[PDB]
Amino acid sequence: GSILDGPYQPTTFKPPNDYWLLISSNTDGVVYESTNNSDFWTAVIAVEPHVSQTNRQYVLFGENKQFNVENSSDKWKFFEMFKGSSQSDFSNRRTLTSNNRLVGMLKYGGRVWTFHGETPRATTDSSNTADLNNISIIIHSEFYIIPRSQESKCNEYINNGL
Repeated sequence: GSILDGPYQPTTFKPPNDYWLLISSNTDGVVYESTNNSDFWTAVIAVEPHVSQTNRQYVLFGENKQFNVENSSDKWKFFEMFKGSSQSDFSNRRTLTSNNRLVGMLKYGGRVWTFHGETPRATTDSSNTADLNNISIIIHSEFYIIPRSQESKCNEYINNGL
C-alpha cells in the first residue's frame, strides 16, 4: 500500500528544494559530503556500534582528515561534521543514533534540515545558509526521495525503520 521513490544509486548532484533525501547507510565511514563552497560544509560519518575510542581517517571534500571517534552504544551513530567557512575547522554539530541506519537531508526555507537525536525520537534541526541553491552533495550509498509534504513518512522511516 506504499510507494517510495527510489532507490537512487550513489551520485553527486544538487538536490532540489522541498524534497527529503532519505539516505541509506551500509557501512562505517563517510555517508555523504555536502557543500556550497561558501558557508556550508557537512559530512556525515558513520561509526558502528561498540567502538571504543579510536583514531580513524576519513576523506572529506578531497582532504584526508583524522578524527578520534567513539560509539559506546548498541546503535549506529551518524556524526554530522560541519564547517561554516572554507578555512574553518570541522566540528561535530549534531548526531543521529539509530539502528535504522537512515539519515535525512532537506533543503527548505533557506536552510538545511536533518534528523538528529536518538531513534525512535529523532527530531529535525536546521543550519542556515545564504546559498542554498549551490549546495551539492556526494552520496556514497543508495537513497530515496520524499517530498516535504510527505515528511511524516520520512520521519517514520528515520525513526522506526525502512
